[PDB]
Amino acid sequence: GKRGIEKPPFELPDFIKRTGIQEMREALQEKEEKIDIDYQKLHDAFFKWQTKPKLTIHGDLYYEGKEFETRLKEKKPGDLSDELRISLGMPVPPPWLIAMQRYGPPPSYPNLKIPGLNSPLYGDVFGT
Amino acid sequence: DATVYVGGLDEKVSEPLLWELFLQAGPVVNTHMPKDRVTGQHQGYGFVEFLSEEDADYAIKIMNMIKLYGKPIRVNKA
Amino acid sequence: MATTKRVLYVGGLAEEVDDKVLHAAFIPFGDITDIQIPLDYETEKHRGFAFVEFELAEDAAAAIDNMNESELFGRTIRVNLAQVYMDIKIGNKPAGRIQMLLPMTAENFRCLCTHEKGFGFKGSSFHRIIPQFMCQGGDFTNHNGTGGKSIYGKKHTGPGLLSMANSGPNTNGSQFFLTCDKTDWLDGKHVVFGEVTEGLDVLRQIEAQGSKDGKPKQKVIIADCGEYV
Repeated sequence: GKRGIEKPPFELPDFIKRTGIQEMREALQEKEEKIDIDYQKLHDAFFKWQTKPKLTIHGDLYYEGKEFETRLKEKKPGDLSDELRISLGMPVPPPWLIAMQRYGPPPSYPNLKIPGLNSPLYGDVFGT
Repeated sequence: DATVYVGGLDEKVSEPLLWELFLQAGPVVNTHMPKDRVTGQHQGYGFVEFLSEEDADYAIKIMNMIKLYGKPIRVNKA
Repeated sequence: MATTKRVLYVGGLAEEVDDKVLHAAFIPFGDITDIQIPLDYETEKHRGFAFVEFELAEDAAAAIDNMNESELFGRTIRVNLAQVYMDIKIGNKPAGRIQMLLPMTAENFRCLCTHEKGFGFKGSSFHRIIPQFMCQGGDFTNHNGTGGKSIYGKKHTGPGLLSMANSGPNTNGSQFFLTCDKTDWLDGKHVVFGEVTEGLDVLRQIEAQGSKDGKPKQKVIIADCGEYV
C-alpha cells in the first residue's frame, strides 16, 4: 500500500546528533563523491546523555498506514496547545471564553466549567 | 447547521489546531481542511460536521470568536 | 445689551492645539467650564481657533486682555469676545460619533449599546470592512465576523442603514453592519433595523479602512457607546 509515499531516509536521535558524527559522515561522503573528533564524548552520549525512546503499549499493534492517524487522547474545552496560544497571542482566560460568558455554556460539552465563570486556573489550562 | 464554513486562515494552521480549536467550543466529529497537492499548501477554509445540529447552532452563535494568526476566522452554517 | 462675555474667541491656533491644550492653557476661562472646537467625525482635527467659556465674566475679560496677542506654541494667537451612539477610534485616533435611530431586534441592539444586561459593544471592533459595501462589527469578545450573543440567548435602500449579520435564517446574535451603499441583494436575507442620523462622515472614515477582502487596514474600535435617554 505504500507505493507512492516518499518518506525521509533516517531520523537519528539527539544522542547521536549531538556527537558530530553525522556532519563528519556527510563531509566524508561529499569528499568521496578521518575526522577523529573524540573517544570519550561518544561514550558520554551513549551512557550519561542517553535518551529513552518513545515505546508503545502491549496492545499497540502496527496498523496499515499508522502515520496519518496521529490521534492523541482528546484535547477538549478549557485545554489547548502552546503554539496555537502563540497565534492567539494572549499573555499568561483565552478570549472566546469571554463570549462563553454571554452566549452560554456549550451544548456540546454540557458538564463544562471554564475559569472565572462557574469555575473559580494556572498555566495553559483555562477550563475543566 | 451540523457543518460550518471557515475562511481566512494561515497554512501553519492545520487540521489539528482546527480539531483542538473548535472542540474548545464543542467537538468536531468530522474535520475537513483541504490540503492542496499541486503547490502543497493550504488556502485556509474549513468545513465541520458535528454530532447534531444544536452543537452547530450554538456554534453559529459563539463560533466566530476564533482568530487564526492574529487574523479573523469566518464561521457560518452549511 | 447682553451678558455673553464668558465665551472668548481664540484665533491663530496651531494644528496641535486643541480643547485640551487650550484648557490647561487657553486665552480666558477656556480649560474651565466648557470648550468648543471644530472636530470631525473621522479626522477629528481642530483647525486653529476655538471658543472657551469662563465660570464668570470678570475672569473672561482678564483672560482676553492677557491672552490677547499672546505667545502659544511659538505662535501669536488672538483673543476677543465671541437613539443610541458609538464613539469610534481608528488606529490611535478618535474619529467622532455615529448616532443611530433604532422591536426585538431594536431592543437587542439598544441593550448592547448600554451594557445594561452585563455585556455589549464597548471596546469591540469593526472586524470586516468592505469599501462601497458595508462595515461589520458586534463580534464584541470575538473580533471575527458573525461572533457574539443576543440579550435573548445565542440566537437595504442606501448607505447609513443598520442591518443584522447572520449565518442563515433565524440566526441573529449581536453582529451587525452599517451599509455604505444600496445593498439590495441582501433584502429578505438580513433584518434592517435602524439608520444613521448623525455622523455619516464617521462611517465614511470607517469605510476608508476597508479592503476588498474585508481586512481592516487599521483597527476600528467602539471606544464608547450608549443611549440618549
